[PDB]
Amino acid sequence: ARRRRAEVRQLQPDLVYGDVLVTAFINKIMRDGKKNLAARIFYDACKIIQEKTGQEPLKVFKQAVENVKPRMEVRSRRVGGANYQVPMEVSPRRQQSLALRWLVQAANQRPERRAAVRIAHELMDAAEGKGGAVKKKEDVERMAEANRAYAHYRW
Amino acid sequence: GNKIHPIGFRLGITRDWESRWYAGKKQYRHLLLEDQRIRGLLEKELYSAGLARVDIERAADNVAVTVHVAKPGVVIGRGGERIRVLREELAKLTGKNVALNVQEVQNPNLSAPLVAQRVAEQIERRFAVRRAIKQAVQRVMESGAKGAKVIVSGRIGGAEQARTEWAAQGRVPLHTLRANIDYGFALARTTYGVLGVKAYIFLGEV
Amino acid sequence: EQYYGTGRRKEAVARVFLRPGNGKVTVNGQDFNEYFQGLVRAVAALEPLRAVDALGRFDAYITVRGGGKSGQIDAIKLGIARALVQYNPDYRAKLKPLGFLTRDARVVERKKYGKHKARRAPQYSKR
Amino acid sequence: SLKKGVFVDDHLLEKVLELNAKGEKRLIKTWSRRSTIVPEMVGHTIAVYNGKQHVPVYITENMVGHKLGEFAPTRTYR
Amino acid sequence: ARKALIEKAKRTPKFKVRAYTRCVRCGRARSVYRFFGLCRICLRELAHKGQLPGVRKASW
Amino acid sequence: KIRIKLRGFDHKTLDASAQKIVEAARRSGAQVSGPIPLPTRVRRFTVIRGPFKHKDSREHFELRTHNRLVDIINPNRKTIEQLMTLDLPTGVEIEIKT
Amino acid sequence: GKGDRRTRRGKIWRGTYGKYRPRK
RNA sequence: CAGGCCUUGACAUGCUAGGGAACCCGGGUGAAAGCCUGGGGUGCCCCGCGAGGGGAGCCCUAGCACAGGUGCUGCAUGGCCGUCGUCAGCUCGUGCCGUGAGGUGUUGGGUUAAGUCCCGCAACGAGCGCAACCCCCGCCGUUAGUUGCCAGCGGUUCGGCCGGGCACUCUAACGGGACUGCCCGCGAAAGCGGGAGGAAGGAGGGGACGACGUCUGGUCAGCAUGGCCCUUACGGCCUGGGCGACACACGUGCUACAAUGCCCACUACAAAGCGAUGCCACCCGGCAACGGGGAGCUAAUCGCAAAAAGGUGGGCCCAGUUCGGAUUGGGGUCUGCAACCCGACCCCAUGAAGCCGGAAUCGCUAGUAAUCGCGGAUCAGCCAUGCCGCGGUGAAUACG
RNA sequence: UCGCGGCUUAAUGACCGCGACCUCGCCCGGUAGCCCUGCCGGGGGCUCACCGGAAGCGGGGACACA
Ligand SMILES: [Mg+2]
Ligand SMILES: [Mg+2]
Ligand SMILES: [Mg+2]
Ligand SMILES: [Mg+2]
Ligand SMILES: [Mg+2]
Ligand SMILES: [Mg+2]
Ligand SMILES: [Mg+2]
Ligand SMILES: [Mg+2]
Ligand SMILES: [Mg+2]
Ligand SMILES: [Mg+2]
Ligand SMILES: [Mg+2]
Ligand SMILES: [Mg+2]
Ligand SMILES: [Mg+2]
Ligand SMILES: [Mg+2]
Ligand SMILES: [Mg+2]
Ligand SMILES: [Mg+2]
Ligand SMILES: [Mg+2]
Ligand SMILES: [Mg+2]
Ligand SMILES: [Mg+2]
Ligand SMILES: [Mg+2]
Ligand SMILES: [Mg+2]
Ligand SMILES: [Mg+2]
Ligand SMILES: [Mg+2]
Ligand SMILES: [Mg+2]
Ligand SMILES: [Mg+2]
Ligand SMILES: [Mg+2]
Ligand SMILES: [Mg+2]
Ligand SMILES: [Mg+2]
Ligand SMILES: [Mg+2]
Ligand SMILES: [Mg+2]
Ligand SMILES: [Mg+2]
Ligand SMILES: [Zn+2]
Repeated sequence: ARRRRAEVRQLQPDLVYGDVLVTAFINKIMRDGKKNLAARIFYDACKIIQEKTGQEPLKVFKQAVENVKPRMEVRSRRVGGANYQVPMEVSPRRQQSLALRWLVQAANQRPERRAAVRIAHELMDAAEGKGGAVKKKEDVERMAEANRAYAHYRW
Repeated sequence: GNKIHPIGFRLGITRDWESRWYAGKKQYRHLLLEDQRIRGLLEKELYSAGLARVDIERAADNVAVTVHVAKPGVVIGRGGERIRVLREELAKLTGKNVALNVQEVQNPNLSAPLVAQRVAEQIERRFAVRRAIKQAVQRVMESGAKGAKVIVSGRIGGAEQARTEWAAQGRVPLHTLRANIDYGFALARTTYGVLGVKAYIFLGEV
Repeated sequence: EQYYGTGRRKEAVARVFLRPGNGKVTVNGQDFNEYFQGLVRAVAALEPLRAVDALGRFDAYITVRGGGKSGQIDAIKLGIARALVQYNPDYRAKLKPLGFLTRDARVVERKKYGKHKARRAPQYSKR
Repeated sequence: SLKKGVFVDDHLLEKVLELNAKGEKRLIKTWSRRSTIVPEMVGHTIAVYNGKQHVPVYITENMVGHKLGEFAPTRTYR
Repeated sequence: ARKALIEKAKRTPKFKVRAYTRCVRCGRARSVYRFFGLCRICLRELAHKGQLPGVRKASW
Repeated sequence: KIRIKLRGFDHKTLDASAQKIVEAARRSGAQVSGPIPLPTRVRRFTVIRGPFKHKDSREHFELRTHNRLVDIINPNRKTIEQLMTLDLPTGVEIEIKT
Repeated sequence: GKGDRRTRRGKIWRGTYGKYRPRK
């Protein structure tokens, strides 16, 4: 949008947890209008969580989102001559989107073959610190903060 | 690629269908054939009387062919015999009881299908074109109407480049549904081509 | 007797009849979770009664109709609320922090010529 | 397709049955390509019509359950 | 070739597959409607004039 | 019992042709059911608007057959007197059937 | 998928009926 | 396009005129058209028990004007439309200024979707635009109930099927409702930021709507039409072919490349529709397409009809595979006189390319994208994956 | 509806003053259809839709159920 503020679509609260992070994760899992299969995948994923680790069905996921949550992310700005790749800090209302989208991409590329166990082995390794999603976070926080030299463009 | 037809834009509201009858899929095409052929008889052969519209109805085998004429003196006849022969003509192409009700207009300049025909008669009578336009709008305003606009399309004045001339006095609110802008269109079939006279007459609103 | 309510959403309609009843609900001569059998968002329909916190008093016979499953579920989500509002002054001012009485008339919007799904324009040559 | 008909013509059938009268000539100029090769009535070369001219297909027993229009190919560049 | 074909649409003493319907006011052989019998162009210029009962500009 | 069925196009003449009939069969004897407006039948059809090369951005029209029925419940000769004789629609097909 | 003519969804896409998509 | 043919002709008449006058039945040649050809032979105008004769529709022959042209020209045109663009503009009357073209109004700051409005102003107003009046979709009400629901004793083919009946959902008319309406903050005012109530918010969401005109835009091939050209052919009829060809290139889509996936079974859940020479329920037969009976429907009453995705629990197990379904062979069913060029399906073989795609590029800001089916149109069948609609599930993001 | 003067106008207006009038009856005459005991032909009903002759016309411009 260009004119107005373009306020965000208010989500739903989830059913079994009553949380708002989990519904955005349902949405990022959801492929081609299939939410009844996507949230099904997530609840099988927390079932695999309760099977493997003696933790809450939500705590490992929320801590995975926090431990994949970026702060400094790099955005391109053409400033004449060579388009610089300026770092900037991120609003948490975009950090949540970047975090959940990275979780879904790394979980779908993750070399397990079944739906909810990919997310299981991804949320375990992201809450630990050794997953593909937190690898991508460290990748972008090493693109920025080493690309800090052009940070004087706040735009 | 603009300006949709201001009868059919109104048509649901503020304006009647000019032919109103009914039947389903069985006899709609078959009614429409005779409903077009009656008009092809009339509009070709009643033009001297200057017919505006042919309101065609049928409840059950009672074809009301009520026409709207400025001067019924050559669509009725002296005491009435052209009406008789025209009803025996209307019996020839549909066998039904073709009750032909000629009905005169209340001012023959507030009716756009006859103002546009009058401009077409002027063009085919080789008159001055924009003089005819700025005269026809002025005759409409002296008859008394809220606003007029006579668009006359190309090949105008015997030329080769084909510009479109037009003139207005008053307001012609086309985009307003409640406006009741009557609309008339008439070809002009002179030597230098087809001059397409249009005329909008903004009657009383609402 | 009947704590009746209407309900409709997305061309899925609902006639809810809240009973004075112990603990269950039903739908259209079928069981509730044998109508909505195995939807992860099935029990998002009953979310009025779990938030007017009056769930431990009401049965709900329901004739729900039309649309699809999760459209009928939101029809019920409106229906329970608009039903128990009706015999009540103070089960009313609860849903404005919940949204639970608004038809939410986001309907499947009308397909436009040239496009395919009322917004999806065709692909573009530009060449 | 077409299990309820012999789908042969009222003039090609007459001509091949009249030309099978104890053995006869060979010229039969047809225009109707649609008719089949008349089964158990093979042998006489038929001049089928792809449009430009009449191609004289000599019909054989390996081509019996086909149509006559297969043997008037209608285009160049095979 | 259209004054031939607007009468070839009338006459059929041959096979009954060749009874393609042709338009009534004009002589168009495409988009002729199994309703009215006008083609799409004659349908548009009669529905806008108002010579078809019941027809109306649609918006649903 | 018996129904009379009113098809047609303009509802503004159809309701003034049907509520008249409800009033007439009321005035001509015993009671009769009101106008039951069973759903209209919309024949839609689309038209490429320009004559030649305008396939996108076309127009489409609709054709709304308005059906309305009235259930005559006690058909006396007094009812058929002011009903079957006094038939006045204007463009409305009335048909009387069991 | 759907261009196949010998399955359930491949027959429901073509619309017709068969051994793979029967009539009740 | 090829070939067979017909000539005032498929046609619109109108004239001179021996003839037949309304018209039916074939035979032969033939691919058909066409051409050649034989048997029945007209109420009426009529004077008629008369011979009959003038002579009225229609029809064939010899001619005539002419018909005909999908022949050319959309820079000769109408009509209609796409387009800039649903963009916020384009002007005029009068006054002023300027020798004049032309300003001014329409600038300025504010403001919105907007030339929308207000405050200042040589401007004061007005016209087409915008907005609104129209319709759908939203909520509520009145009327109305051969759709609809158990509230009712209660039958019970034990079924919305009825017996009781319309409560509702609905249907489609008529109404109401939303207007900054309220209140606060800012503001010169317009209005903006927020709140409350409401179903809804600040154009509630979508339609239809598209100004002065441009592109000498497109269409003489939808029609109408000026002009020129063909008039035993550029017209007309038919048979057959082509419009489908293919070395390649492009555009738009469809399916794919899979395990969130695929296959089989079973059970749900829509709106929009459309049907008397049609839709075909329900049987029987055939694995099946379909075939033979035949119910109902003149259709909120019967039918297409299955909904699909979903869900259920069984398979597959990361495999060019139970992914894929292109191809080719075979067996067939329907339509149609006719499926070979070239139809659709059915079945059985076949199982390829393709393992997410170069440089580039497109679509989308809410029921939208995405995915899923359904209907309709034209229509015998159908090229449909297209188009036009309908709903099911239903996102992410918009910092700027 | 048409002549002649003008209103009104640009030809021409819509409008006035007379005139060629008209049709409808108040003025007259005939024809012809039914409502029926099913099939026609002989008495009433009067309807001029149809048409000829009309003193002024009451009127409007060229029309019509019982
Ligand atoms: Mg550089
Ligand atoms: Mg966000
Ligand atoms: Mg000349
Ligand atoms: Mg959709
Ligand atoms: Mg066809
Ligand atoms: Mg497969
Ligand atoms: Mg079933
Ligand atoms: Mg001759
Ligand atoms: Mg030229
Ligand atoms: Mg043009
Ligand atoms: Mg100006
Ligand atoms: Mg001066
Ligand atoms: Mg304005
Ligand atoms: Mg709104
Ligand atoms: Mg050009
Ligand atoms: Mg021309
Ligand atoms: Mg051309
Ligand atoms: Mg034409
Ligand atoms: Mg030809
Ligand atoms: Mg083609
Ligand atoms: Mg594609
Ligand atoms: Mg599949
Ligand atoms: Mg249909
Ligand atoms: Mg059968
Ligand atoms: Mg129906
Ligand atoms: Mg229905
Ligand atoms: Mg095959
Ligand atoms: Mg790709
Ligand atoms: Mg690149
Ligand atoms: Mg469809
Ligand atoms: Mg096609
Ligand atoms: Zn047409």
